[PDB]
Amino acid sequence: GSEIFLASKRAAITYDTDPATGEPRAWLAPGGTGNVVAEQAGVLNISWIASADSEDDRRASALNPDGVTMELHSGREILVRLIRHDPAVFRNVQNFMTANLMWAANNYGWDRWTQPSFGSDAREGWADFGRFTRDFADAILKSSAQSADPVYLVHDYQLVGVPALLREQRPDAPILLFVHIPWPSADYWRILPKEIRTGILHGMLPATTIGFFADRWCRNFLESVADLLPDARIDREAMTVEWRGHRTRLRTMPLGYSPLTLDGRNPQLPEGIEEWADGHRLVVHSGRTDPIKNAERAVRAFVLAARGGGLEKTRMLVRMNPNRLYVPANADYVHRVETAVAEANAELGSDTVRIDNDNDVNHTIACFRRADLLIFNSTVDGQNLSTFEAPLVNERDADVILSETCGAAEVLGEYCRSVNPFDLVEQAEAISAALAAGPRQRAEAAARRRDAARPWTLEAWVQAQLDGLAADHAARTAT
Amino acid sequence: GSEIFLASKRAAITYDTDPATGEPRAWLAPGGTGNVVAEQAGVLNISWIASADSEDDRRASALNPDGVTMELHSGREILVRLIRHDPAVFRNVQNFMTANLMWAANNYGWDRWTQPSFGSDAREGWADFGRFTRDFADAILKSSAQSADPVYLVHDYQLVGVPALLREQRPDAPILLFVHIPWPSADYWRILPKEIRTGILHGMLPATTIGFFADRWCRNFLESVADLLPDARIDREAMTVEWRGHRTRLRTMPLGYSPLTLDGRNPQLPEGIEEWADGHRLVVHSGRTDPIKNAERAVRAFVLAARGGGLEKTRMLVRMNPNRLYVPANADYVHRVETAVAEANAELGSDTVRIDNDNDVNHTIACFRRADLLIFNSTVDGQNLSTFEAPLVNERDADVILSETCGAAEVLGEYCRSVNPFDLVEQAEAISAALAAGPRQRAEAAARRRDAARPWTLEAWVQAQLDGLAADHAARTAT
Repeated sequence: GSEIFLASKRAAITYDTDPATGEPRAWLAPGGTGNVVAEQAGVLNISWIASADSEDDRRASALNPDGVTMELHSGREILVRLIRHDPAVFRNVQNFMTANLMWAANNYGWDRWTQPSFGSDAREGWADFGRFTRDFADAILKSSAQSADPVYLVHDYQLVGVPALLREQRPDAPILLFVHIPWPSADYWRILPKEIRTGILHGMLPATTIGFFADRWCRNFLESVADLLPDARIDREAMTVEWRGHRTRLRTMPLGYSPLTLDGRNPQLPEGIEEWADGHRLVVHSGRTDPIKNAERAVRAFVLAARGGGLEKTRMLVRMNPNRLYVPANADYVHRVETAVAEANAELGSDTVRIDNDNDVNHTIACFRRADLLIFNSTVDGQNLSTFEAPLVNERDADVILSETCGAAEVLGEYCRSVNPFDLVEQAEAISAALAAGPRQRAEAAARRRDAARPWTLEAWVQAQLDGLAADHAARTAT
Repeated sequence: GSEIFLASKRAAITYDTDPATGEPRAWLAPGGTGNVVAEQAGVLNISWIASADSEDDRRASALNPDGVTMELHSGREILVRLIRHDPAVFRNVQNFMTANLMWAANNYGWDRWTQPSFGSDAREGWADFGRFTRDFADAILKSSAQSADPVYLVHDYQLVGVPALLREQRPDAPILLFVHIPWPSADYWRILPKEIRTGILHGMLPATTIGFFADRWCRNFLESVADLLPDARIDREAMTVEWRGHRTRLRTMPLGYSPLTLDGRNPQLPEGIEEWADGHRLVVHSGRTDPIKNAERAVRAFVLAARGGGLEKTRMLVRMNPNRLYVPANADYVHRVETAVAEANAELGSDTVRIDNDNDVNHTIACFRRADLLIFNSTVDGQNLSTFEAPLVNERDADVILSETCGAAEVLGEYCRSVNPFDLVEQAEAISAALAAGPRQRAEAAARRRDAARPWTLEAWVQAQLDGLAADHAARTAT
């Protein structure tokens, strides 16, 4: 029975009061990473360490400084420990991780010719990231102090520094790090200031295992190590690094969907959509308000298809989920999509293209169900879960257009229409071909697409992390 | 005695009239690539094929459709054949090679989030590039039709398509291709439309030898081949590709300077510069009007150094050589540098920083001589010859700040202050450290820097191309 210590940027807890008693209740959201790890066979117990990020989290951390045991179905439980960071330090780290800085680095946002220009803001942000990393590492070790053989699972890019700090005090422990975003080519990674570009690698490499959603991101990480650490040796075949007596294994562990979040339900469309869409084939683009989601280019590609004819009774819905609209890149992305939709309507006719904004999961699934064509054309994406979710719930045999730069394309690309997300002509040709295809062709393609998507569950991805780490840990011990 | 057939985008010929006779004269510029190849030992004869690009070139091509023998010193000669392309096709290809398209691809100009979006303009440009490539290939083969064992040397990015067309008709011939610009990481190269990104590789690979100024660019090329051509096998050690029965060798052949273009002379400063600079240490930044030259960030780094103190009697000259100012990226670069210089002067005091514009080589060398600190901080550069030229002519022991992303850094970086060109703080710290250094430290560093720079001549680089090709050709024949 492994004693598991999970760390992530957030443990999503719902705070409320009981409908009968009025008593405050605090309960873990179902489908959390910690929830799933707790159900696996070889797990004796589990703790979840994460940041306090709301006035309710701060209060729960201050009242239970060593963490709260929370119940789960089937009599299981998880000890949840939340960290109160220094508010200015935390706020500064949150800024550092947005498109203002590190989000642009891993997600390919800089032109090099005009951006970026690192100033003193970059140095202070890196200093705040070191303080934040120590906070986590202190908390994690403190939580596992009584444990003879703790197993460390570290999640999210914000925690890339933690493994070195863990390994410092726990030399023989299994430590997995999972990174949910892309890793950029070596020439791109090195845009970053020298202390950051080497400093993040030094934080990551002491892990037993480092996981990414795709092989490309593993390859790019390895190239960055070779380029920046003259001391290190990589092996592109075995997906390993040897550096300063640390051996590290790189693994690809794809993730598709949570069977819970779709489950069994039939939900309604957002207000006005069903009526607006009636009598028309519907192309749907869906994603958060982040420039990588690429809706601007999807609408321009739609207009180019339409100029070729055949789209007279076809409409397009751009579903956008508002997120971090305070980041100038994000507000600029909404502004640019708005401009394209306006220009599209003025050319092809009023109400051909509509934006619909919310963060309601139910509305998103209903839009995946209504769709006659689905477009997931991100400029880059660590994986993109929507590309597994939508075809799994759509019963219209909708084809899918998938960008070759999403981590999902490594698994689904052969079953979708794969495109270069920067090429409007190729994307327009793909939309027209998909709308011209027969009902039988689409039906047979959708069945194959679903069979390819179905195995990649949340529970399977967790099992892969534990299995992979156990094997890597045995290898690291024997070498 | 090899029969050499050189192809390049331009053979620089001077058209004028004789001061006594009034007779028209046309003569090859000294230091041309063709001039140097003609002086090498194992060369029986040479032809130079290139585009007509002036009303004078068109006239000379139409009058001598099979080319003109031009004399060179020591009784040698070169047959110069100029191609008249279709004017609209040529103009369209010239556009395609600028920052409007392919210059941005090899020189890292796109942010991915907002640019680029390839439309039908991109397809028509690729079609015009195919027509232009056939023109060259037709001309080259026609010129060498009577030659039993022709040796092909192909220069410049505009000619990357030619080798496949040559190899088609000349299976056993030695063919070298040299590319004078960077090759981008595989993820970046693939931004390009599928027909272009694979189509350029198919054009290049049939060469016997492919040369770049730096190892990094060879590595990046190889990664692009692996990523895009499933059929091909690369060997990162031997720097080879095997594809469809073609074996190709990749080589790094650095270039520093032409001893001719500096030679022996003492030239004057541009008007007003000597007087303005007197009584001040002078930091000089110099380069063409191209966003990769990075002057904006050099001026901002200068201001950041100055805020640290010690720069009270230090001034900065930004020498800019006007080039392709009609390309919006280039005019935008001048505009951005102007804005920085204006802001710098308003902060530190009137006339602290000055822009000086011209294309006079004599002025450039004099500015290299006057300099107390030299900055060559390009965002990327295929090599950057100025970083060899300036320290070789400077007699002030000026230190050099060199960007780690110039191809020159592979040869000179250990002898210069190497920086990340996106980091203003590191660059400011480098400028202050360089101005604070003692006269003895600077003197000893400049002597080592010159000794490292001196061997890399134009004639040596030519010899390396011929030697490398002869060895690769023997290897390709035996395999």
